[PDB]
Amino acid sequence: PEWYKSAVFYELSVRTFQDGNGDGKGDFPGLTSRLDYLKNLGVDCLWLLPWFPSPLRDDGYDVADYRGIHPDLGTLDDFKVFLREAHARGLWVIGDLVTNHTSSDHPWFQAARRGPTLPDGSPNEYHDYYVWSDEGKEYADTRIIFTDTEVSNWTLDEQAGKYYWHRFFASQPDLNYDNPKVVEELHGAARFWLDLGLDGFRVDAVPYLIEREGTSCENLPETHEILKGFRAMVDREYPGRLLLAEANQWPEEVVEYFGTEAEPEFHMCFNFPVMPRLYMSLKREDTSSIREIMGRLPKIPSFGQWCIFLRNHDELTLDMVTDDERAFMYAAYAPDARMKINVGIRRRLAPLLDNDRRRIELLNTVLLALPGSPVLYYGDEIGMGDDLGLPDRNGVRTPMQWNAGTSGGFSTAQPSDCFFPPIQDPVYGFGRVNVQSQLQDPSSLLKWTARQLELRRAHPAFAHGDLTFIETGNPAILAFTRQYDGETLLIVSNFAGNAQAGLLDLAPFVGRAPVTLSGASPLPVVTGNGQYPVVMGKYDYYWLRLNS
Amino acid sequence: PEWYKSAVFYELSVRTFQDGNGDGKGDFPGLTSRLDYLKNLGVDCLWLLPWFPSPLRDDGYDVADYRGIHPDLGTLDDFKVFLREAHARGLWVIGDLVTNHTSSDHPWFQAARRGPTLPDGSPNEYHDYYVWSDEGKEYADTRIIFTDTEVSNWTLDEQAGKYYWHRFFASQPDLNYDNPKVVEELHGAARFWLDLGLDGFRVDAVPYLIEREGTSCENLPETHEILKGFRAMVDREYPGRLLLAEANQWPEEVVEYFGTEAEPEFHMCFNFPVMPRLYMSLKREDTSSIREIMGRLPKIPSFGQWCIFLRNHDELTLDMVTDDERAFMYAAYAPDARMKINVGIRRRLAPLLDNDRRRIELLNTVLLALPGSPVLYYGDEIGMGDDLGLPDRNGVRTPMQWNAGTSGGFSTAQPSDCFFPPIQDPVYGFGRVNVQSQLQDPSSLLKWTARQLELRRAHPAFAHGDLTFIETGNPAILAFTRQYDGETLLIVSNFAGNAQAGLLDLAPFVGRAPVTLSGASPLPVVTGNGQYPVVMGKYDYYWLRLNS
Ligand SMILES: OCC1=C[C@H](N[C@H]2C[C@H](CO)[C@@H](O)[C@H](O)[C@H]2O)[C@H](O)[C@@H](O)[C@@H]1O
Ligand SMILES: OCC1=C[C@H](N[C@H]2C[C@H](CO)[C@@H](O)[C@H](O)[C@H]2O)[C@H](O)[C@@H](O)[C@@H]1O
Ligand SMILES: [Ca+2]
Ligand SMILES: [Ca+2]
Ligand SMILES: [Mg+2]
Ligand SMILES: [Mg+2]
Repeated sequence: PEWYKSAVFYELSVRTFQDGNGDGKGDFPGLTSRLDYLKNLGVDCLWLLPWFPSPLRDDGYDVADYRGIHPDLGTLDDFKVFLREAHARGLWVIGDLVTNHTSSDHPWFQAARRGPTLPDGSPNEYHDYYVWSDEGKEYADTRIIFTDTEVSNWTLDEQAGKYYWHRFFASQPDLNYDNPKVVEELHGAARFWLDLGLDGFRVDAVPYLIEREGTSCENLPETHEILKGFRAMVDREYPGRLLLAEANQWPEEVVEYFGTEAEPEFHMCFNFPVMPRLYMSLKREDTSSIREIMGRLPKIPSFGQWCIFLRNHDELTLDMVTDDERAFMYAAYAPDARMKINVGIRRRLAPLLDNDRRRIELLNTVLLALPGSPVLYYGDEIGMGDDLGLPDRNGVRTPMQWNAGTSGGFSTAQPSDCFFPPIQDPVYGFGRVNVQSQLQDPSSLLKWTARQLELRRAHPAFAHGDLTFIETGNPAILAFTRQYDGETLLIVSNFAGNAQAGLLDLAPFVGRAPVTLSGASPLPVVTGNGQYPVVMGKYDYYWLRLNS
Repeated sequence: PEWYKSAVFYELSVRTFQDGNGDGKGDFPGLTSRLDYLKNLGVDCLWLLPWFPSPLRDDGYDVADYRGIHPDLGTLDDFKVFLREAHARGLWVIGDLVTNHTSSDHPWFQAARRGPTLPDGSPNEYHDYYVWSDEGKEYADTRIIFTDTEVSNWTLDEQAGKYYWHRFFASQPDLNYDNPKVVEELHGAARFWLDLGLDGFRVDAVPYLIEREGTSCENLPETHEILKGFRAMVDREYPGRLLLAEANQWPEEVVEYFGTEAEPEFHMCFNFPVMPRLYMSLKREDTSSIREIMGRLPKIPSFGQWCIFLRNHDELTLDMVTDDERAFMYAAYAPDARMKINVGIRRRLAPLLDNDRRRIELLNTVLLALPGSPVLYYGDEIGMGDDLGLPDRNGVRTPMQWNAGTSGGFSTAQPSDCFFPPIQDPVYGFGRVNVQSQLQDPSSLLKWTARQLELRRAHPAFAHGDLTFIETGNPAILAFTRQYDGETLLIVSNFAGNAQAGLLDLAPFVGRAPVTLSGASPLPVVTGNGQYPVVMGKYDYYWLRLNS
């Protein structure tokens, strides 16, 4: 099969991971020094947030040059050396392709706002790069994404005298993708990095490329064709690279981003519909939500794989849940209004689970045992908390915490001088939550996370198995099998805080023994009617095999 | 009933708990300022390690003045104030009475050593306070406890000219209890503290009082009878106080230290025979050692109550298990030679369990659910580690870890100036492990423990119930009931690192509905012949009730 199908992914931000020269910013040499770490954890492919020159208004998703390295993070040599030293270790690396928009400080915009007519009278070929309107009345009936900041998806440019369009911050003018010169500048931006050896892109904000009037301007088939043309160029020019979509849309609409067998689009997408069901089901001791939204997912192509995640650099998004669902989410996971942002909760994973490692472990095992390829957000694998005194979503992006030295060992500059303050609260601060500690601690979240990844590696059904939900008698208990190449897994997991009892329907499996995936320990043989009786301690996970 | 039967005991050392005067040593002023900690923890009775004047060759168990407060710890007034504030919050306090032996520096033995005849030719009355020998040949066939230090239980005195006897350190000469003056001196020491309001006494080395030729000089009748008389005086003169006995022997002999109902000895003794079976049976993943040793223990008198304990200030003793059992514990729990001292392992509860909170929690609940009154060891409730760079058994008597301020909050002194050094390693040090942090962490081991005690509070069957073991068919799984005043509690614990199944023998309970003590989640009604199927995750504890 495909390398992205069997790979464990790991999301990190170069500016925040490790600083080698001591200027308080994470740099590519620093990150290179830490690849030994990531490889021993069980990681297969690093995914790097945008590393491109940028004013960092949206932390570098406001790209100001797709073809250089941001000075903060070192040089192109620094980048080149990093990607080598990662490939010599068997890590794949992918980047972030900011395709929907560019910064207002891009040299494209800085020209487009001059007017459709240059001084001499010629047409300014760059004004057509971004979308403009004279009154700003167009594409209404359209949803605003960063409502806490932005009143209007249009903004007036004091020098272009028109309104430009932006699905996110005012400083990120949307790119006119009706202009086939823009599909080529983008095809070029991707080519430049694939030419350097890069193993793929996560493509950011794909639903929002094209905007048609009388529609929502999300998931337009005009948009999907542009993507198709991208996978076209990647499939022809650079075989085997990985295109990963971030599509947070309803079950049906998201699978459209895989394209079809005939007409490929993305290799994997983020399973954004399950992640909130994971959380909201944990507080309800009801696994029904998980099972519903999973049924609603249409089969994806052969080449496609899902990408399971718990958290990321962004808020816990809550805009593809029902109105009762999102209100529940706020009441169980956002007690402080400071924790709300743009329809979502902006908290790290451990703080979301009240630092309960029984819970942190349980969600992480679901994340491994669901069909897809898991992605761990950096720091979560050692239990990092957040800092909601920081603006926007930066609260979950504080510096990695390697030890209890100066600035958690992320930099030799004082914590006041690191790009984001290294957490030092008495519960999640780096005096308590740091990699050094957890490699000496025989039973740390870090040793646990790595050992679990080792277990999953030992069972390809986790990567390539099918998914069959097994009835239990108990909504707090979520059971499913995974079959692939003869081996059948049975993943039973308690989503409740105290002992739960359950009656599993292993009727298909009468005669077979469940044995633990670790310890090689057999339970009783499935017998008679196959109603398998089971008790579960709080927040437990049973990883089992069914032999023959 | 009597108060000790419902008490939660908490063992601490005044020299190492809280320094209230900057000098690097804990003191009674300091300890007094932390009593609201203990009250709020759910602690009933404080057992204070020896507070008496001492050269501290054996941490103060080598007493030099049974009637003072060691200057390191403050003054008799500071003691009376502590004892008044402790009682004010409903805490009981018991001291440590060191009957078997005094310090070399004690006035008595300093007088004894002058010889039988004083320079004026009259008898020296203080010579017979201690046991002397002209050649050291007597009481052969005796064992040495401090095997790593003392090569014989006789030591020649350079002045006295003869050999004096000592079951422990040669700077701890044994007192001579065939001398009636000595038995009175002991009662006078007891009266002095009972009179101050002390609620009772843990008694040291009770089995080693009387030595007789041809015997082990252990558990001798002549000893027990001196112990009956001690109880006799306390029941007559100071009704209600507590005599608690440190009798680490085999099950038959341990229970003799309660006396009979006609002839009472101690109110409670430590359950030494069960302690090492728990650790052993966690490693072996087989709990038949527990059921076995626990079952060789005879019924004990009405007034009698066991004191269950996981660790203490001493080493984990292995002088009371088989040679084979003792080798397994070394290979299981002492990989570095440094961890062995004197037929035992000198490690803290968390290191012993490789800092796994699941296994800490399992053994903690089995301490709270076995029949007896449980005693905690200070710091084991936050996960404090050990410091085996310290001589003897001081590596587990490091300062309390209060905050991550100076020296763990134990002292405003620098750590290099405190009596034992506050632990600072990456895993167990006070930047990661301390009380203030665990008060703000929602799921800290400190809170976990408070709650588990608070939960045991609501179910007297723990404190007072009988104990009925229930067969399981999986030696991994331990199962037993507690029955008291109608409530039938079913406790089932998994001592294996993976999922385990079992067939509990709930025949005596058919028609009863097991629900969980916490939240009352129900498990199937016991039907049929009462062979209840159960499954368990690793290190799982089900605390259930069965109604009617
Ligand atoms: O509505 C779906 C989402 C996409 C958005 N995520 C991308 C949008 C932006 C591209 O400029 C960027 O701020 C964000 O980091 C990207 O991951 C949004 O900010 C999230 O809150 C949300 O989960
Ligand atoms: O075998 C029983 C024991 C009794 C002994 N405990 C008392 C002996 C000493 C009395 O002076 C003292 O060192 C120890 O703290 C007391 O609790 C011994 O030191 C222990 O290691 C051992 O477990
Ligand atoms: Ca657009
Ligand atoms: Ca003696
Ligand atoms: Mg830098
Ligand atoms: Mg002091």
